[PDB]
Amino acid sequence: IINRQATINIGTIGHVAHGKSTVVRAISGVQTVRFLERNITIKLGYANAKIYKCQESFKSDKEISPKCQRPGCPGRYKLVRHVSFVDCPGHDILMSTMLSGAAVMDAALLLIAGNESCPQPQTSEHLAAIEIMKLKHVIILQNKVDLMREESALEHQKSILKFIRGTIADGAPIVPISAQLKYNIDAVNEFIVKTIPVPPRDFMISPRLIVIRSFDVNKPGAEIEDLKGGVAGGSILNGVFKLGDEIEIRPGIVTKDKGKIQCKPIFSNIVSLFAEQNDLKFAVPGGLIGVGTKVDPTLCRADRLVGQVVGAKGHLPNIYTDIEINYFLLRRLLGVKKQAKVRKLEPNEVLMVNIGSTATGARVVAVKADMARLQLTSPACTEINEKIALSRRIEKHWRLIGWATIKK
Amino acid sequence: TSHCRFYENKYPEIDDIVMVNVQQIAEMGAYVKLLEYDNIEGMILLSELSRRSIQKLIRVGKNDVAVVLRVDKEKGYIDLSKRRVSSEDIIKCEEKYQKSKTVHSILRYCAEKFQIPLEELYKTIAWPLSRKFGHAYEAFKLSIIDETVWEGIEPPSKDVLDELKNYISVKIRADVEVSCFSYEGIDAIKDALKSAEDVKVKLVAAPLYVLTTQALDKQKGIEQLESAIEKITEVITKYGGVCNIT
Repeated sequence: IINRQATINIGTIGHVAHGKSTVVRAISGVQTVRFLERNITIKLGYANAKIYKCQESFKSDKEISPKCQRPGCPGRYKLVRHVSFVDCPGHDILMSTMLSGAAVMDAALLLIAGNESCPQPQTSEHLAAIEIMKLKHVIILQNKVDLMREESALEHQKSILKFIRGTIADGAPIVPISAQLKYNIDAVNEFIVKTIPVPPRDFMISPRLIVIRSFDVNKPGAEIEDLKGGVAGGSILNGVFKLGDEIEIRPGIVTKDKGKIQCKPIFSNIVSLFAEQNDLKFAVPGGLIGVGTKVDPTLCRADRLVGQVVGAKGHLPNIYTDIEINYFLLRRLLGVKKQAKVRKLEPNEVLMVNIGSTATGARVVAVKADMARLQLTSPACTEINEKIALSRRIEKHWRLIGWATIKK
Repeated sequence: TSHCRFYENKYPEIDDIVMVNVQQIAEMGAYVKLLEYDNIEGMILLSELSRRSIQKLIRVGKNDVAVVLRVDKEKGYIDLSKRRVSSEDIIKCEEKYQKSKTVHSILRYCAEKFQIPLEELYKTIAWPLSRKFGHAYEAFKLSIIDETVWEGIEPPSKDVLDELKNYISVKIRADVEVSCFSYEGIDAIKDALKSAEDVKVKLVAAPLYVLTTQALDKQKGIEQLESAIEKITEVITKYGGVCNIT
């Protein structure tokens, strides 16, 4: 069996205490990163699934084990795909991480529990976000079905169907699956192969990398004369990387505190790539890879590198402090428990603008009709156009309003 | 079991000094156990004990310095006197007693370890140490400084001797904070370590480094730590990073 890395990024959405990590575990096997130094940087974890098919019935086709002994046929499984999971939490406080996750995602999985209430605002918000950030491949999954009645589940399904009609997602498949009992995952696997294809990707496009997580490889007990370099957990959308290249983290860093800053973006040479489980020479875009570079282990510790752009040497992108946005607003607010009408944008107000993966606070200067000018406090970079989600404050915490695009 | 003589012989001589620990009083005087010559009882009558509150001063537990007058070398009969002892030599006597005590302490570990009689051990020790040199404590001290007295007698147990030596025979904590933002940092850290370690330096997490510096005469630990700090400061300024010292 060949040790091929991740091909396409699949993300999972839900709610707090509903069950997402458990679902992930059921799907794959290797436990999630979340659940001080290691793993702790963002809200998303790190998981990997296997797609191997046995074609020699009905729904049972794909399996989780490398060896086929369970259904009947003793023949070895055929290699189809290998996928990486991006598990994003569905909490009312933390959403920036989710947004960041969304930017890299190509496939989405919705989770709704049976026993709880049918209309949930957070889930709706998530769906809206998915719709916004160039995602159409959505599979609806029912979580807690075993604690539900014979007709109640059907009713719930009907309600769901009624709800999802006016949205961009038209032909979304619905699957009921148990997380604690471990059943009906084969159907899900089959669907993964059926409904979702891999988009065309080539070597010709300039390299662009997005770092979500940060890792330091340090072990207690062992002497200091045996050290390992700083690892940046970064996912790639476009551009193939190989071992032996110069990488730079774009936005900038503060090294001296009197004296104006002039220091260039953080340069680092690649030491080792951590994909799936074992080290590989080539990096196929469409997966999260722990890129171990010559960067400090102290820098890759905690909340320092959350959603930052990474480029290869011989390419020049632009850094902006003032940004030109073309926005579109929604009718009523999504996320609030009760629904409130969206007000027109007022000059000089602190609003959270999420350009791809960056979590930045911006203030509005001029409003016309569709074009808006924003002043940023923390530095941000622009490459092409980018997919932007806008968030405002009305009551206590952040609420989503609509979508935006950079006009440059 | 604790027994055997302290100096050379079981029975004391004439004019020599002995220390006594009193258990019970008021019958004849004090017929109590000795600490300078064996554990055989020595007696004072109610006249030689007083020099100048007569019942209160001694009673139970307290130590007394007394000179030997009458000796009966047959089975164990010693006579003591307190009045004759002069104030000038009392300090000397005390010192001697202390030395004896130390010697006794030294000959206990052996008894404990190899489960063999203490008296035999004492006999084996006293021949080259307590006879040829003078007193035993000084000989022991000499040996510890430069080994010359242990050479005289062959050791039946070297392990015991080693243990004794061990018995006869300062870490200062420091914290250095690392928070670099430069291009290369690991190498710098390694370099720093190569100048700070050579005593014991350990890694805990990522921004904190814990080091324990050993001092010979307690005050010496300040001179090295400061130097190390200076070296660390020198290290990170050139590349373009920062390291802080609390």
